[PDB]
Amino acid sequence: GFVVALIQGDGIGPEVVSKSKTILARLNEKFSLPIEYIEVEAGDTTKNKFGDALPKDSLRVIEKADMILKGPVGETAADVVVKLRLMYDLYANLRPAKSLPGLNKFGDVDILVVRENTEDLYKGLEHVISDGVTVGIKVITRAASTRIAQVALNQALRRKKKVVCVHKSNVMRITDGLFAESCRNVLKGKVEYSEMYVDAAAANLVRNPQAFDVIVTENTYGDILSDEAGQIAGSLGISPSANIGDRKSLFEPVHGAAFDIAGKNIANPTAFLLSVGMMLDRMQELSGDIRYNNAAKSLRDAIYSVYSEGKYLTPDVGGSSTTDEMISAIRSKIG
Amino acid sequence: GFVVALIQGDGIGPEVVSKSKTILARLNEKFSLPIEYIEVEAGDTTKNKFGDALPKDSLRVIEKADMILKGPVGETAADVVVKLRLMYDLYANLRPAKSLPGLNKFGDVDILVVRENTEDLYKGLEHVISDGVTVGIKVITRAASTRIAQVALNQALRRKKKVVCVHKSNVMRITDGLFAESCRNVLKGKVEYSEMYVDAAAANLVRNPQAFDVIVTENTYGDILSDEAGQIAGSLGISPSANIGDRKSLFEPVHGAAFDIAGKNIANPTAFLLSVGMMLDRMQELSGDIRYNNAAKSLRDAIYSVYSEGKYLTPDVGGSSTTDEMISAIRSKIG
Amino acid sequence: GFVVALIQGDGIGPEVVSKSKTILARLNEKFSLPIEYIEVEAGDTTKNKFGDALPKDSLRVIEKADMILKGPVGETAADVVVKLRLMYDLYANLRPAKSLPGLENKFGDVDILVVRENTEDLYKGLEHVISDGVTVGIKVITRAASTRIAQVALNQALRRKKKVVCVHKSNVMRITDGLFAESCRNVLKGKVEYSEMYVDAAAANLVRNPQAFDVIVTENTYGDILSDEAGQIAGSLGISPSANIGDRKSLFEPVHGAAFDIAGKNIANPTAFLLSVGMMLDRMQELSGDIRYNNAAKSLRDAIYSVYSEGKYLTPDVGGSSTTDEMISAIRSKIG
Amino acid sequence: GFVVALIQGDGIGPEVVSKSKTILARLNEKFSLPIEYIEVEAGDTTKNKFGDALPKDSLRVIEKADMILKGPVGETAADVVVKLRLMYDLYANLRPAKSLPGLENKFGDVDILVVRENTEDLYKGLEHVISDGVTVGIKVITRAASTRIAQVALNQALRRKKKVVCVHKSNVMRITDGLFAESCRNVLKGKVEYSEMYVDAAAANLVRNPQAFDVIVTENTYGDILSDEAGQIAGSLGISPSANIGDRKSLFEPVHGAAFDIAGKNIANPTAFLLSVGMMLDRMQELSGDIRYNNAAKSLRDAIYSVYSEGKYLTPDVGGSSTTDEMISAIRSKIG
Ligand SMILES: CC(C)[C@H](C(=O)O)[C@@H](O)C(=O)O
Ligand SMILES: CC(C)[C@H](C(=O)O)[C@@H](O)C(=O)O
Ligand SMILES: CC(C)[C@H](C(=O)O)[C@@H](O)C(=O)O
Ligand SMILES: CC(C)[C@H](C(=O)O)[C@@H](O)C(=O)O
Ligand SMILES: [Mg+2]
Ligand SMILES: [Mg+2]
Ligand SMILES: [Mg+2]
Ligand SMILES: [Mg+2]
Repeated sequence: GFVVALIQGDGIGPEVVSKSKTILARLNEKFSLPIEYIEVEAGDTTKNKFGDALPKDSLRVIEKADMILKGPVGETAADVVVKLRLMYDLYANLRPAKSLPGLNKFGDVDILVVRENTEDLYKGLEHVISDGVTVGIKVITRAASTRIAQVALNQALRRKKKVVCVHKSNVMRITDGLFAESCRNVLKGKVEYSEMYVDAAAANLVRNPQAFDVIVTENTYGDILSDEAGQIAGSLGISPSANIGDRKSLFEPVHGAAFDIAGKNIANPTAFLLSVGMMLDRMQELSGDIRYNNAAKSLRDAIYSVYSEGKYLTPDVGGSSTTDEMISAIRSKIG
Repeated sequence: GFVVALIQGDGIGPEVVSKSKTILARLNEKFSLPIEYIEVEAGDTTKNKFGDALPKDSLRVIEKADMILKGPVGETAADVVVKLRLMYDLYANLRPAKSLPGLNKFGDVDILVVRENTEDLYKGLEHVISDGVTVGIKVITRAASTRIAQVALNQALRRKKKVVCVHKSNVMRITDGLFAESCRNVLKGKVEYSEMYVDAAAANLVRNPQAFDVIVTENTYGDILSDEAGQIAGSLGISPSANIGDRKSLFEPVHGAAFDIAGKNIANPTAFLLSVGMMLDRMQELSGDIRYNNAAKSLRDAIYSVYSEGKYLTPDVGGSSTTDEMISAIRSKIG
Repeated sequence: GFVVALIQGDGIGPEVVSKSKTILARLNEKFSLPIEYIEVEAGDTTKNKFGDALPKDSLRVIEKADMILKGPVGETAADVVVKLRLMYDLYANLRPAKSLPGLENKFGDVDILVVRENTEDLYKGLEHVISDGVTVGIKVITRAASTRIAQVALNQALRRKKKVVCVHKSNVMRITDGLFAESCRNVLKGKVEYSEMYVDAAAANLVRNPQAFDVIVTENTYGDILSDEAGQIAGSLGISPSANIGDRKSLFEPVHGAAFDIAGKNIANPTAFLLSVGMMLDRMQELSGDIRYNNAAKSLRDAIYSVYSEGKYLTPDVGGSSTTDEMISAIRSKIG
Repeated sequence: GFVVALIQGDGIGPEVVSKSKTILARLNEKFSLPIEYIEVEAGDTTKNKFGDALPKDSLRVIEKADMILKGPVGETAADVVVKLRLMYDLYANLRPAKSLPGLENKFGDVDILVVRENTEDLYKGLEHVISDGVTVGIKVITRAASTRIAQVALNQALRRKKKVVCVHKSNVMRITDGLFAESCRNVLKGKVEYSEMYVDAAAANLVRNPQAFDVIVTENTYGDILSDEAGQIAGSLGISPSANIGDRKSLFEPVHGAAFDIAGKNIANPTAFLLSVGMMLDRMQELSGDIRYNNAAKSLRDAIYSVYSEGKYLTPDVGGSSTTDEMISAIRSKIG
């Protein structure tokens, strides 16, 4: 079985996670899933109580858990999710941007961004050098570039066998140059391979998103391209994520805390529920138990039906229903 | 009068610049413009002849000139345009993304990106630290952040008095934090002001580009957002640029060398010609002579008519005509 | 008036500081000095009792104070001294290396002043692990800082033998050390007898002929090393003061450590602390403009030299058989 | 067999190197050493004639060579020596500071070896202007490099008095200097008599009691400074050799400069160059496995010590009245 650290987060995190809990419990029962969810404290409110956004007590629980499942965190998000990615070396950030039926703005969209998740500018090596002068250290390593490119190969083998490596090695000759070279060395000759500058990737996503299968890129570039790709697919409200390392993993929506709609019962739970889908997939592949696959298919079929029918969709995906209405619709289709 | 260093560049640069020359000469004559164009050597081919992509001889001419007007450069572009931005402190990169009539994909679009053009990761402070380990120094300074925010204020005063500062200060607390703080200090209270993380900017550009007036941001973020905004407006083939410093300025398309269509007479000259339009505007504001304004209006009216009529457009903007056909159409409407 | 945070510190720190108070009081009495000494806690003992080497209340008093006067700190010395240097931009570290009369010493009488940039170089702790087994540190050299320290070197040299050597390694560090050297040049050339020396050559040349040097101006790390070398050469390391001068704040301390070995035996030599009180009084003249701090510093320094010159009431480390207390009385008697 | 790029250099470099060739030949003859010496150009004179301090042809020969044997270089010393160090990862800098018989010297007989990490710290020149008046440099400390240098310190100490001091400033540079010290610990503890000393305390303690030290292991900058200090203390700076050891390549040179002052007068002391030939022969034993390089190095070193011991044919800098040429003949006669 699995122990899952469940972090609710801030803004819409609590309402989306707590309402979605009814579906997690229904899957546990219907498919006899040996998964224990333990709620753990992290984020902006947590920082007010403990003085730390990610306190020792929470770390103690997470260290014990197998996996982390979380809603968005607010202003302290770097002290929560970035700290976790670093400390557990959750080096592969997998973000599928996939259209659901009965949405546009771009028709059929299915793009996977594979984002390097541990280096680049994300380790906080920043300093005030002098009055009004600041510096940050960007870090690119062969080790980290090679392993992310390996993840991109594995993913692309399961899709259309096509990968574009996105970087800016024309300007960043040494750092991005090493990244591209490492990617080239793992990928070229095993999949259809190409390279594209990040600025031209941003434009090409808009011009022709159906030209893209797998995108492999660095931390900050992946942050940016995954948001763009997510919106293109139709909404950040439908965009899930897996942060996968060697020993642990973390599952979460791409979207933020959305403080301006918090408490209003219109947040889309789909990104979170799809992240649960990716969690269950991995539970299957680790356990060798088909029940997690059955629960994953029930979940996804349910969401896909709700979208296909199109009566209980939140405003962000073109509907007029509440988070509650959406959750009940999905729940009744399970399972 | 003005002396203009004219750099043709690589890929489609030569054909677009040399064909456009007929319009530059026609404006000089029709409006009695005292502008001398001097052709100077820069880029990939230039590097083969001299050993330097931007040789001393070219620098000698540029130092003498008032302004630089250029086509795209290929693989050595960082040794050409980045070297020029740095050495002349051309600190404001102004990129208007504006729809022309009779294009979509997004209807009416009019967004100005104001991109800081001298620091961030663009100064090439990169090193191999150790076997397989590389580092780059990102630089953000108050001085540079303040002056770009001043340019964004001036531009926004001429438009809808609305500015969004785009950064990633949730993760880059010190560098991006200083950037945002400097922007806040110049802008807030003088224009409608807000702040947005770069990832959410990328998504919001797609979701609702008409919500944006002026975007002020750092070097790399601006590189990325200006390409996305340009495509949204309809094509990188229509996206001009001004690089403005205290003593000199440089005008150029946002797009690259486009080697795969070089020599095929289908490149869109509009981005370059619109960059000439921005050059002439500035000549007016420096000289106090209305003739440059008359030439600028003739040029823009001509291009706008060609687009509005819609018979002589290149493939990138939905037509089927050649670069030649487009140039002759614009030329005959001048002036 | 001035307020002075008086830090007793660790090891011999408390005995030296507290036994010297009677000299502080004498000076205030004889020269009508409006100085208030407020006791502030810092160091290893403070950390054990309060949980911090510099607890909140200590920082509170330090803020209000104009100057800090301290004894040695133990294992938390870096935590205390460095934080204070950076917090209050105490940019000039003044390290005199001067023989006293007539002490046994291998090199004869040496008189050298190291002027050490005290806020940048590698002391800002801008360090990280960037990868498994790879660390990096950021050395910072600025024009403003290098210019400031050279101006200080100018004033000290003019007061001495008009001779400054700028010490660096700009043959290898072309940009950082090159900016330091250039800033020293621009301040010093044409106003003093100026020269430059590579740091490795300086270390050899101090040994070879220490009598050739007057003032050395250099960076944070090079200065840490050359101060101690010059100090040992002069035979004065256990005896010599130091000053860390900032615009709004200054810190004065002996260069010697806590010497836990001899704590409690009533023999610690108070000379270094007392000369650092001498440097404090010099800085009080400058900020206040008044002559009484000068007369006081000269009285103090005269008294000290005379007890070393007569030989009858010295502690054992400088060739005597008296207690700290007996040495202090003798010094105290010669004041006013 | 070995190929040695023989660099004559500048100032006294050419006279010392070329007059020593007859000793190179003697050694090859007497001990059947398959060594080929190929003359390679580098330095100030080379730059003036060819446009580069290390021209293409020089780099071509250096590549093919197993070892570099050089005299001093002038103003281009950093351009030459540093490039070579980084290019060929000559990671161990061996700097002996040893008195010779029986030279006048202030501190008596000293025998100290500095083992200096020779490829990282601040010597990679990772420096820039980041803003008007603000420069930055990147100090790099790696586990691999620090471990390598400690292993070298182990072998040298075992050959000597089994005593190593690791010198650093980890109280201030907690991460870079902390990794260096930790790597030295992990190699050395339990195999030698190990201790650590702060770099400023080391500079003072070398002066105070140089007889206490056997081997010092430290970083690139600290080593540059302490080598020269220790060298002056021993009275051996003009006399002492150095080695820069890499896996595929090694460089041997005197520590003394070009001494343009005395070039052409037939008096330059060839001892430093000749002992660096001694260190070259030690390294040739290790790579080849054969004993003849050892017998040769001992013959050389015996010959040198004996001419210093008899006093009749020494150059003027070490208290004699002979020419370089006369000193070389005397040395040459005692070989084989
Ligand atoms: C909230 C923020 C720290 C995070 C990131 O920057 O990675 C978010 O934007 C994401 O994409 O997961
Ligand atoms: C060609 C490249 C150096 C340049 C940049 O990165 O700025 C280009 O992408 C641009 O946007 O002007
Ligand atoms: C204790 C240490 C941090 C301090 C320094 O490095 O300056 C000391 O060595 C000194 O010389 O004041
Ligand atoms: C000349 C210089 C680059 C070199 C060094 O700094 O190591 C020299 O001082 C030395 O000790 O070999
Ligand atoms: Mg994001
Ligand atoms: Mg671009
Ligand atoms: Mg010190
Ligand atoms: Mg040296």
